[PDB]
Amino acid sequence: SGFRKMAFPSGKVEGCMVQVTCGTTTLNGLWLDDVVYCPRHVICTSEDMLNPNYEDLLIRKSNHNFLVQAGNVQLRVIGHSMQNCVLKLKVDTANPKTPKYKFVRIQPGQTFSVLACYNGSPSGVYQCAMRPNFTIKGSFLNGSSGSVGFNIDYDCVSFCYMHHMELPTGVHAGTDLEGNFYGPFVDRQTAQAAGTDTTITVNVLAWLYAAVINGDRWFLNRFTTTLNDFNLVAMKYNYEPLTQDHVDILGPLSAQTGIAVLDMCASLKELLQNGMNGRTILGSALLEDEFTPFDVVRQCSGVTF
Amino acid sequence: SGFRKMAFPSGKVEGCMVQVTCGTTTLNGLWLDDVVYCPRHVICTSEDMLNPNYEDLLIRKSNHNFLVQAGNVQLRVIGHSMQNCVLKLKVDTANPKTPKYKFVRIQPGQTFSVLACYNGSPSGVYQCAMRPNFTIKGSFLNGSSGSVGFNIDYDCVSFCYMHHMELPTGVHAGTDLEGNFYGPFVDRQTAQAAGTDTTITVNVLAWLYAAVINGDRWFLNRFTTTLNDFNLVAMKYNYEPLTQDHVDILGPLSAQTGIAVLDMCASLKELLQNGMNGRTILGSALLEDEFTPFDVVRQCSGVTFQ
Repeated sequence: SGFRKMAFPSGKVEGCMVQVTCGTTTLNGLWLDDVVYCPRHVICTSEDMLNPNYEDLLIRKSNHNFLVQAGNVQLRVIGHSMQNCVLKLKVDTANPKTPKYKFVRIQPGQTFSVLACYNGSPSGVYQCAMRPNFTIKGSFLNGSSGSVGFNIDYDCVSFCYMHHMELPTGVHAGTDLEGNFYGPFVDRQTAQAAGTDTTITVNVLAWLYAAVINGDRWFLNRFTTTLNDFNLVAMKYNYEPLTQDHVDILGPLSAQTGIAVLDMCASLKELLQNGMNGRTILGSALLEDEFTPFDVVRQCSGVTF
Repeated sequence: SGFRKMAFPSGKVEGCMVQVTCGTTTLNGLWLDDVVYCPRHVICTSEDMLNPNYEDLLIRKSNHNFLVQAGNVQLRVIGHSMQNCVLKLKVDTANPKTPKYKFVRIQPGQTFSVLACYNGSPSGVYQCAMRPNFTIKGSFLNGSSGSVGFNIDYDCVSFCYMHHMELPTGVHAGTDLEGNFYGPFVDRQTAQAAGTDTTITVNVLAWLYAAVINGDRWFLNRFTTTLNDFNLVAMKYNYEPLTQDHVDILGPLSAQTGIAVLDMCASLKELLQNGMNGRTILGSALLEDEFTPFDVVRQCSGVTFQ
């Protein structure tokens, strides 16, 4: 019993984190076999970040310009190649602790654990979500760019994110490990801003299902909605559309509790209209939206890796 | 910027986790060097549990009665002793991933990371506080006993909690890694019940400070209070007494932000009396009490000018 914001076991990712210096600029890198990925903005300095020519700055740079450290040990860079917004430094040594991995691009509303690093040194792990506006509300200080977010999908670490920059609102943008940014953001100091954030409806419903599983029934009601009308109400509370796809990934939880998804949408309809009125669900006074359906299943079945 | 419930990385602990089976009971062990620590209730059938005598049950066991597994690989048990409520199984191999480590008993209010495991494999990691009534509000299912809490100081893992059992209220009870229970709890099947739970007052303040550090100020005020007039209002809202030991650890956060502890205590007093009034602090509608001052410094602190 109980329900917590649970992070993935960060073990198999801690072995992959390294330091990458270039000038006086230090950030973090991900070491997988004989390649070290990091933000291409390690090459820039403070002037260049105002308006960078990455293709002309990587020219005036050679292998010896990149210092790469793995604990006490040093690593020898035997090539480079900037793909999109991420650097891939070929190095002479394969990481012994390289796990079975893949590179994924996640859709908004999908969650992942973030391993916050400084100086190639993991400091903490937390569970995050890709906001609808393609940011994440992370916890990052100066020098954490290159820290990575990930899932464990069965036996295989799925790298989904690499931190680049902090936007002015306090939120955070980055790339997949192919270097292609999430959202409209770009690696340069300009007047970028995040959109307005909205709530990830399908995750809220997942969490209401968790609450039912763990014994909370008060928010349930005989009322009934259609998919269309729910979205009309929800939309005025900054809730993301619930699609027919969404209604399917909720079908497992629908059948474990015998509550149709549309009946749960009616429960959520009334919580939006009437509020919560100083009541808690699963130790919470707000509607949590950072647990996916699969996150619920995992915590409630005791899924291991 | 930002502020999350941040767990310590769990790798150093992942490499220690093993599966311990005895009879029909399977649970988790901790493989440090050539010893496996696990809860001693693994040797009980549920008929003994009703009123067991543990040194009597342990002297009936053979080494071969313990199935210990690390991955596919069975470990050979060569000895078995008790220390309070934990079994030390001597195995024949030393754990090659054994981190630098140490066993520490924590106090109520302090926090730690928990690696929830089943069958010696980890399910995930989360931060917890030792509640003042010596329970924890974990997420633990059947098979989770043997899971451990831990803090990490540099390279060094300070194991502080081992999970044993779930109480009727759905909170969790366990021991330090020397076998002594946190709280008045016993590993036999009796009526047991958690004492009254209260809010860790020092921790809330640490979190109001973390809020001010992240640019929330809406809940501050010019009002100031005596420590005693606070506790008078606080106690009636189910809060722990605040005391100089607490004030003197907030000191750095009170200094980094410029807000005298006694002023932060007048902010909280007003939050208690008037409620939050449809507002949020660090994305929360409740006052959070599972962040210690140290978890705040850990997470959102930098260079200070002298």
